[PDB]
Amino acid sequence: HHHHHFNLPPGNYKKPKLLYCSNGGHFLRILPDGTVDGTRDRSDQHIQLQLSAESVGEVYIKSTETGQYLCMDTDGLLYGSQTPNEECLFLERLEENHYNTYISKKHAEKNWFVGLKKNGSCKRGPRTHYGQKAILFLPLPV
Repeated sequence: HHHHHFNLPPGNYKKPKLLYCSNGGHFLRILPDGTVDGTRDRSDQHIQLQLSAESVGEVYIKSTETGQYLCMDTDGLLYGSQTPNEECLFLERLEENHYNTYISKKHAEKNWFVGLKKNGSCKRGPRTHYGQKAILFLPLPV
């Protein structure tokens, strides 16, 4: 069944985290209106994320500030949703024995990842793939 590996990162979901991406040095953010992107401002109140498990390897990425869920639509674009749906689950995996990568479960077979461009804007599912800097995240303490 699995279309991807199962190397899992060290860590827990006990506390929220910040999802930092080295590509351009941004923190993934889920704005109030549902907008998803990144920002370099560590003080931003919409970058604090609480992850939680579903099945092993699966996570929900929720904004602690606004209760919103990260989702990826059928075109590969990320957005914030009020409640969970059939497109808010992601496969949390280790990558390069160090970073964390988030793959859209629903679109696992397409190799669609959560990613941030160098300019701070989100990547489109179809424009991401293994080996990109934009898909590498480091979960940091708030």
